[PDB]
Amino acid sequence: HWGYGKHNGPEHWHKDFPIAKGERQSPVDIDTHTAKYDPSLKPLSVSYDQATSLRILNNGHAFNVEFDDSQDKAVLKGGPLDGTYRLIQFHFHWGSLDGQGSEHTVDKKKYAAELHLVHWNTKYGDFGKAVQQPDGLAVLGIFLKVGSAKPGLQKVVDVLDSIKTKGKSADFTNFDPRGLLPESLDYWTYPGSLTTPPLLECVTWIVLKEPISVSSEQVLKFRKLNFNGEGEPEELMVDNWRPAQPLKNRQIKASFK
Ligand SMILES: NS(=O)(=O)c1ccc(-c2ccccc2)cc1
Ligand SMILES: [Zn+2]
Repeated sequence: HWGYGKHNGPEHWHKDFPIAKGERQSPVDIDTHTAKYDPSLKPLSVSYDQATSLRILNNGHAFNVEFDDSQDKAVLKGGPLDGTYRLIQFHFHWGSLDGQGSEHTVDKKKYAAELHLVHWNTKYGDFGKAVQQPDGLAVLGIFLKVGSAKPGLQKVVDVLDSIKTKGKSADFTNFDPRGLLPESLDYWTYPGSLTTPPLLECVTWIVLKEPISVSSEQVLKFRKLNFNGEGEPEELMVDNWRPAQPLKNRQIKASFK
């Protein structure tokens, strides 16, 4: 089964998932001098005031904070998007060292981690149908650098002890994802894919220019998670990121000068 190790990592995924070598794979390097300002791009609309978090799950490749997406409660709209996308979950990718961990890079710079807020297009009815569509998902990507602590992240950090191993979950209600956003919503956008198998080419990527800061202690606690299940040999959940993929016939657009 796929993973991030030497024998099952990103370089192997194409054997089970041939779309890994496709025409709109993610992540990519964001070349800031080649991205073009697009004045027709609208401001992002992040409406999270009514978000309803439910659960946090260690799925063996990251941890997901899951939301109630059975109504329009937490939605992303505007920017490059047509229509309404519902928040279903967020998760992170991170490194074994502060110098790596993000999936997207900015002028080849790697950040310590990257947050993905995953939304699906409500015109397709459910997430499973949405991932089968070229405009099925909108993922909001936010970089993390190590410095000052992010207060709104601490409730996530503090529950990780209870979901140490693959397949463990914990109640996680009343978490407000607005505490994870930077001040500015300036962004780059391009058409891409899920960054884990099945690597479906169904995502409008919206990557914020401004990173959030998290403390060394906060990201340290990410690195105490396990890829393995309970009672299996311990393998730390670190470096669960896919490296940058070829941009091919795509243009990255910027919302800002
Ligand atoms: N890292 S990501 O691009 O935001 C991503 C989100 C959901 C999924 C996923 C996992 C299982 C089934 C369908 C989609 C994969 C990747
Ligand atoms: Zn992700």
